[PDB]
Amino acid sequence: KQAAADRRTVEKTWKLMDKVVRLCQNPKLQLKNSPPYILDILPDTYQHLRLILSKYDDNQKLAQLSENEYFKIYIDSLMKKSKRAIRLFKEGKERMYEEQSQDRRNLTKLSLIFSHMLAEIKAIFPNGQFQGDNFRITKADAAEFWRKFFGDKTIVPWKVFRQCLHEVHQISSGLEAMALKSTIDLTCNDYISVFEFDIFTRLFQPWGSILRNWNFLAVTHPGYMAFLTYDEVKARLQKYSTKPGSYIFRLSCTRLGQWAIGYVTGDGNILQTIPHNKPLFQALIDGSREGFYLYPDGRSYNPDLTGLCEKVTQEQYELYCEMGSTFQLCKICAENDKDVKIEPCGHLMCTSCLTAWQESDGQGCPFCRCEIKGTEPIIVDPFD
Ligand SMILES: C[C@H](c1cnn(C)c1)n1cc(C(F)(F)F)cc(-c2cccc([C@]3(c4nncn4C)C[C@@H](C)C3)c2)c1=O
Ligand code: NA
Ligand SMILES: [Zn+2]
Ligand SMILES: [Zn+2]
Repeated sequence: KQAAADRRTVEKTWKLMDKVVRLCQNPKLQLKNSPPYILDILPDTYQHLRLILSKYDDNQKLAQLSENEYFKIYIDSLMKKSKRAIRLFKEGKERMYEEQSQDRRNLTKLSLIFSHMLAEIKAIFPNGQFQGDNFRITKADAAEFWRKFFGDKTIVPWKVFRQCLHEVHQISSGLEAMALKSTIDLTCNDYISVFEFDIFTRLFQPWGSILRNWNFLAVTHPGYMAFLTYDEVKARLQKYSTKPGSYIFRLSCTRLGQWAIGYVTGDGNILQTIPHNKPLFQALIDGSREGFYLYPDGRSYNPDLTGLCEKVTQEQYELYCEMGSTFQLCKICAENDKDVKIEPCGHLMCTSCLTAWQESDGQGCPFCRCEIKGTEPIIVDPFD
């Protein structure tokens, strides 16, 4: 339950973003001017919020804006993420100045979130005006699914989204659902907006086999680099410059919904291409046949992707989840947050799953089977 996004609440988020910008302006951070660049994103987020307030220019327009379901979630999420970034610097202390620390890794996770939030608000409020009900999902087959299960909703909880997705494309496990949440819930707010749904379905189209496409292109493909920057992708392929056909593919934080495929040419150069509005596996199979994409990340083995034209381990889902912000979510159900701690082992889950386990005569802890000596209610943050 979020509070009304009135002017006072929007202004609180500006002040919090201003503290995050100042913390990030510290030269001891040695912060790269490379995407997602939080020092450009936060001022741009403030300017978009100003543009929205300029369109809802009277008390009755402001009232309509304050109770808009998506806007309430957006303002509440912006506030929480800004507060989280402030907390990260506070606890991180000197670890924020070490480029390889978990604290700095968490700042990168927040910078990605702020970038995705900015792209989302610009798509949902283009030119400051709410167009969530008139938002056009790019792929028609994906759009039909959204309309079937969610009607004209601009945003739905992850819990509801995942249950409805499972009706069409089966999710085989709790770790698979956790990996999928970190892929679709780009804003890390436990909701799926029509914009996040559009991004996911563009990236892993065609809809008819979307989870198979995602599992094989992102979860287990050696060429997949997530939002790794262009400079890092070029530097990574530089070690394979004498092996033409070595290639990697990445998601672009400035061009959400598009892939960029970097590759080594016959003359040792590293070039890139942005495939059109088509399946990434199609561009990869075509490129394999024409001799352009042969060695994913320089590896001799290029996975056969032709199966997608007409098996993932729990360990593979676990490693994929590291980059996400899902540590606070119960691993058994992947739909409720962890709210109970088992003693003495210390494992965490939601009470609903612990109750189901206890009522099944499950021996000890569901994870380690150690005797449950007691429990304690707890609240978990993704960075614990
Ligand atoms: C590599 C790239 C990057 C960005 N800047 N730099 C220098 C490197 N990166 C780095 C981080 C981290 F942890 F903060 F470092 C987190 C992500 C990241 C965060 C959330 C979701 C994901 C996806 C993902 N891809 N593989 C696993 N996940 C979970 C891609 C999305 C659709 C789901 C990636 C990421 O992409
Ligand atoms: Na989200
Ligand atoms: Zn649970
Ligand atoms: Zn345990």
